[PDB]
Amino acid sequence: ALKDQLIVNLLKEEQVPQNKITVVGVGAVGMACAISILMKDLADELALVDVIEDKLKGEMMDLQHGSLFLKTPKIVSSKDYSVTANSKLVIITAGARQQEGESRLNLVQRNVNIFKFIIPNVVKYSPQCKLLIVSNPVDILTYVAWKISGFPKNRVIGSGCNLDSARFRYLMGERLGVHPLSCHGWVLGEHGDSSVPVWSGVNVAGVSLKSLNPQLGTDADKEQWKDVHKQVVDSAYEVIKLKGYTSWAIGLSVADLAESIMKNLRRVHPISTMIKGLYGIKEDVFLSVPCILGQNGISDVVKVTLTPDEEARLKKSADTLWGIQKELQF
Amino acid sequence: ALKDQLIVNLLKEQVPQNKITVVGVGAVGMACAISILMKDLADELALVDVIEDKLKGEMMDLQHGSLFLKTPKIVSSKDYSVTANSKLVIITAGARQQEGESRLNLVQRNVNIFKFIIPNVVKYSPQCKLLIVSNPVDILTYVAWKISGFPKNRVIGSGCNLDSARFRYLMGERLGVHPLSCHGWVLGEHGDSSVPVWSGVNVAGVSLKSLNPQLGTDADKEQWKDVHKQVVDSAYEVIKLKGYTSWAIGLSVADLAESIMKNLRRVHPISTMIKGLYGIKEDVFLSVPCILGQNGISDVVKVTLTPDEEARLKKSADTLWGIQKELQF
Amino acid sequence: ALKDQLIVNLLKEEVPQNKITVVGVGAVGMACAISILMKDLADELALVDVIEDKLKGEMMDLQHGSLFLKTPKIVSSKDYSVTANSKLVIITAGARQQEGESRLNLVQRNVNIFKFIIPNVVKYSPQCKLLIVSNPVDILTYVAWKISGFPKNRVIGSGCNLDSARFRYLMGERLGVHPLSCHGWVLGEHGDSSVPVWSGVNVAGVSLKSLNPQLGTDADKEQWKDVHKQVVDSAYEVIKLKGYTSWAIGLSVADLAESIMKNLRRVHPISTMIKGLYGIKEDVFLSVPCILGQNGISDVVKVTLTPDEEARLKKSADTLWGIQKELQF
Amino acid sequence: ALKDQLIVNLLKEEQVPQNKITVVGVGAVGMACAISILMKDLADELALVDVIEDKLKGEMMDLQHGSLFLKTPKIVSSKDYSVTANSKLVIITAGARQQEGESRLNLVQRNVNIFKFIIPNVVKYSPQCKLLIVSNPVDILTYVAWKISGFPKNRVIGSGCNLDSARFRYLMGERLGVHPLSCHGWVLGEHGDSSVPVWSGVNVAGVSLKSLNPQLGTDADKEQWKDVHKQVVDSAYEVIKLKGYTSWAIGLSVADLAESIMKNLRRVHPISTMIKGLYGIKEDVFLSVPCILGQNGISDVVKVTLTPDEEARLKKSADTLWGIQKELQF
Ligand SMILES: Cc1nc2ccc(NC(=O)CCNC(=O)CCCc3ccc(CC(C(=O)O)C(=O)O)cc3)cc2s1
Ligand SMILES: Cc1nc2ccc(NC(=O)CCNC(=O)CCCc3ccc(CC(C(=O)O)C(=O)O)cc3)cc2s1
Ligand SMILES: Cc1nc2ccc(NC(=O)CCNC(=O)CCCc3ccc(CC(C(=O)O)C(=O)O)cc3)cc2s1
Ligand SMILES: Cc1nc2ccc(NC(=O)CCNC(=O)CCCc3ccc(CC(C(=O)O)C(=O)O)cc3)cc2s1
Repeated sequence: ALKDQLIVNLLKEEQVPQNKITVVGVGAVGMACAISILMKDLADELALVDVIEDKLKGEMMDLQHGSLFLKTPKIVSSKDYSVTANSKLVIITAGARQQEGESRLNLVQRNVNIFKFIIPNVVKYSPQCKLLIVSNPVDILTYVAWKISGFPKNRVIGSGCNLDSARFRYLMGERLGVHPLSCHGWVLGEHGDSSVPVWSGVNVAGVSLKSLNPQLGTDADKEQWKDVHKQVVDSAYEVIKLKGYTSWAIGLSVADLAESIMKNLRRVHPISTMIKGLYGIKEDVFLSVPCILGQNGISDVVKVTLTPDEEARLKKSADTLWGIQKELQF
Repeated sequence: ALKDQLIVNLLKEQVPQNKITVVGVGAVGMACAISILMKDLADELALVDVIEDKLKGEMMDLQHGSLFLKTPKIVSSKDYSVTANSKLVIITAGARQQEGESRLNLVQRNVNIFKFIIPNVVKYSPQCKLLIVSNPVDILTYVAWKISGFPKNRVIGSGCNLDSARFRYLMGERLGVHPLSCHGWVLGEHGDSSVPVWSGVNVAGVSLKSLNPQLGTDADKEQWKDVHKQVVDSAYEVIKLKGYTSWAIGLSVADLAESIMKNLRRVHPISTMIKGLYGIKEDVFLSVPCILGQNGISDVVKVTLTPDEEARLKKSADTLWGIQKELQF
Repeated sequence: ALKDQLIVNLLKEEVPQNKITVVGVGAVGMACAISILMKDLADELALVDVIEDKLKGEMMDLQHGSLFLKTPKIVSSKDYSVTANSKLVIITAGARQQEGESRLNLVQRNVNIFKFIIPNVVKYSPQCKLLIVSNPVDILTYVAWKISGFPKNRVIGSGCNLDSARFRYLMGERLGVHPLSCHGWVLGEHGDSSVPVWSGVNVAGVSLKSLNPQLGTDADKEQWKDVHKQVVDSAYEVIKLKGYTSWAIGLSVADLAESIMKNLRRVHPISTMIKGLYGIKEDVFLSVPCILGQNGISDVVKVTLTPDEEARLKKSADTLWGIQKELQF
Repeated sequence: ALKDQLIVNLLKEEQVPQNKITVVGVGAVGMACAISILMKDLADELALVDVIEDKLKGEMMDLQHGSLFLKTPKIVSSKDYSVTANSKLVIITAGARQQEGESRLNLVQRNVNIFKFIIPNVVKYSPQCKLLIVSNPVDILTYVAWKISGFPKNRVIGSGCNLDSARFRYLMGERLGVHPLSCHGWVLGEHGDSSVPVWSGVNVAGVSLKSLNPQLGTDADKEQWKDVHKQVVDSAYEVIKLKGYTSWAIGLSVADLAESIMKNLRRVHPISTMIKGLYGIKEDVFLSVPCILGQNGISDVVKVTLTPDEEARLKKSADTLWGIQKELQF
């Protein structure tokens, strides 16, 4: 055999991966997550799962052909969740997505039914993984993943407002002529229409914009900064309208969260977690607050001091989600 | 204004220094784009297409990921003025082959498109290299060269960089070695007439043909020729499963973009003019190993081919030359 | 020749596009060099020093790692012709402080050395950005500005970029949060008179001073003032233990190089002329938050300092102008 | 406390790192290894060990102060090996180094005695690690570390000729005007004076340079390519003469090996391993041959086809190392 003439084998060695990530769903979002994760060298094995077998195999092969240009030496796929065994991180991107001009909340029942199949299968093969929920409505679906999985809450994370905040900082940076990395500001609450821009924390170099413009973000704002948050809220709708769907920004947002988890960075991200206790919330509502994210998922939450107006808006985001969540059966 | 309360401007207009343009925002163009962005190759990225909503949507979606990137300006337009001062312009526009359709069947459609795109590209970017991805890529690199009037060093086809990456992937799987450490060259047409250079296939400098002189022949007990067949068939297998290909070509193009933008002078199997070599007397473009840097292809490696390998490469050349005789400018 | 048997040359090429020069191959210069190489910032790296053996050895040692890098030309000489066409020239030459010695004590030794260095740099790269790292950095940025004849945007001092990084590290350790998510600014002189801006210290936009009004004062139960004291004493503590500092300043300088080379327009606390701010009427350079990109410092952020914070800064200011006004060169 | 006003803890912090690397020795080589590893984002924790307390703490602090610019969230150090617990990779750079005009082989008794202390303490706290030997003479010290550790031979790796080959490829590329990445050539055998340039394997794009110039590497060679190997052999001595020591190139070479190990790449490197049973060698000689390197260390060896002269030179390298190795007591 040519291989045995060339190479003396010293070790048989089932190569059990140490930094494996699974992406469930090979729609545009799943594949954007996949490419971003591959190009950030976060995983030693990447597994893809879907129910459409030709599509799944083709995406896998397409990725495999780029292996020379990557540093992820095993890429695998199957409809069978055994392919997902030993994942540190499992990212769920499966489900229906909103039409142009349709709320994410309109997807809830269809994606809950899907999660009733997906989540136990994931947990069966990787009982100690962190789950990262991307599917919409992400705050509710993170609650549902949590209830279905039986995992402790630190290990069930929603991608939440990591992207809304990235969008906010992009638009802020465009207005100011400063890189988004140096423009700070937080969008919290629902990943959707009722998200809350925290005007009180918006700053560059520690200089609060609200101290320079007391009306910042209100109707009375002469520069109408509220329209920056409106743009954040409308972003998905606009991109859907233009291109049909969104993919690249969310892929990058998800890869950013995967990086904090896989590298134990303990950076702070606005992501969906259980907020029972804070700002007077008594039910098991999940929504985005700033969380410390690392190898054990969400270990700590930053307590933002919200103005009465910001707290009011966040109470209302919380109310909207509990309004849908409450009726659920699964 | 708030901006002026916060920031004192101290300085008056700069050219981007490391700009890349991608023409075409299909799956291939956008895969090139995301790969280039994630490799930090450019200080400005421009996208061009003819479908305006789709173009704006793609631009916006990349823009929204700016926090996670180091490319501070992403722009798009149907108008080529947006591409001004590019160092590299990557062309991914055109028709794509159906299942069972040869890339060579795309030539008249993509030539007509190139007659528009190429003069508009070169107009605004005096320092650019032209990297052609659209198919048939060897023929279209010749077409881009003829229309642009650029010198040959500046007009590069993505060629067999991807075919060779595929070959090395498949070889790696057979041998249990990373593709980076598995060496082997697929030359000629990026298509059905490509040529696997068995004489050069090696790990750690050890020629696999020296261990098995039957390597890659019908007598080969391990049928290594099927690795090359899988290379030839790979686009059509992926097309059949997924409907198109994107990720691997995107990564292959970003690999070439890296060598050009960083002046690396790595060797790649990419489409260039081969008149003068292997008894080829006409202006045929096809893949040979080329040294690629900031001025494009500055040098060509003269691969010593066996008589059979050389005849296969000349057959690829003849096929491509035949199609070139169909071209009308 | 073997080269010509293997390779056919297409053209005789021109000048690098992303060249960086490091002046000084002491521990700081080489830490800047390796960090720059590992961040893929330059297509050419040039080293200059006056100790020829040491210079050649450092260059060779870097060259020997080229396989693992993507910087295709690494060069060195005592002669500044080697620095031609640099985009960025980083000056790390000069005396460094012994244990217990003040940075201000270095001033006449390093001013003398800059009288030789700066005109030679400007002769070969008249369009470069100058990044001054030698100490006292605020005064030596002034000196390089005056000698070079460059506009102020192109003469930048590393300033408090490192001090702020140290602050964010110490803050991170106290809070159990990555420094990337812990925000706070140390401004003014890169030395004992630096100013911690307590009003701006925050995580996720939540002001630490709002939670603890006495933050940074003597009444502070947790003595956060000690964090700024540790920042001030950092270089001295490290010098006492190891004899010098290198890694952190090297990384800090590479971070600034990254913003400049990739035109990122991030905000950094670096030395620039602050005449017109905080009741400063003279040509003083010290650290404020600056937007840094391909033309150097284009913009300054106006930090709203408390009366005590501003007093501390106008004191940092006065300390530096005392010396600066009387320099002869 | 302020931390508790700011942050609500949700999870009891049982932190155990997943991708920890330890560097023993904070000399120039050790610290070059460290900064290179930090800048390649290979580890979630970096531990340093030495016996000089102040120098150790200074180096650790200096790295820590750059944390903002890195993605390695915990950097620690101690004279005590408890600090190294749970390492996946431990890199040994400790020991005497050669003076100008002294052979690496002359360091053997000093560094064997040091290894008798270091190696048992490393394996005490990191039972899962790969051991990467950098100290000299590296080939013999890999053998020694193997015998002392009780590890299987796949997990005890010498940095070997990974550097000599990188030097060879740099000089080659300089001559041809090609990036070293595309200039292929192998230097095998001792990391030292008896190393063997494999001229028969030297190629660009699969084109043998020896087929073009049959005299390649011999004295009759008009272009004197043998001088390239001579420069490889003399590299350390030349740089030591000029600069006092070497650091950057070995640091990058070690980080290259660490990347293949930590990311399970299965790339081929010329590194120190047992060669008993190849080329007629009958004793437990360790030297560099091309090896496949991954998460379990060296799993496979490539059998290079050498010319009779190349093979004789390799056999001679083995004989030289055995001549020193057979006298060792530990
Ligand atoms: C039993 C079963 N098992 C499986 C297994 C796999 C699959 N496979 C799929 O379902 C793949 C197709 N589905 C998608 O890709 C949905 C993507 C959702 C999405 C879209 C956009 C954004 C970001 C966006 C916004 O928030 O709207 C913004 O803000 O930009 C976030 C999330 C189906 C089943 S059924
Ligand atoms: C006047 C005008 N100006 C414009 C400007 C823009 C556009 N825009 C588009 O045309 C966008 C849509 N077109 C595509 O995306 C074509 C991609 C071609 C492709 C596909 C696959 C592979 C690799 C593959 C293989 O070789 O088959 C393998 O080997 O995997 C290579 C190349 C149209 C016009 S019209
Ligand atoms: C006519 C002539 N031309 C030349 C050309 C070259 C040279 N070459 C050298 O002088 C090389 C040796 N010199 C050094 O390396 C000086 C390092 C300065 C330093 C040290 C520490 C920190 C950071 C530190 C802090 O800021 O204090 C902290 O905060 O950690 C910053 C800066 C001499 C001459 S003479
Ligand atoms: C009981 C004890 N425990 C400890 C623990 C720590 C320490 N600490 C130190 O010993 C620190 C100082 N020692 C060094 O740093 C030695 C570096 C060796 C080196 C130098 C150069 C090259 C590459 C080079 C070439 O091969 O020569 C080329 O080819 O370029 C390779 C290897 C002492 C003790 S004692």
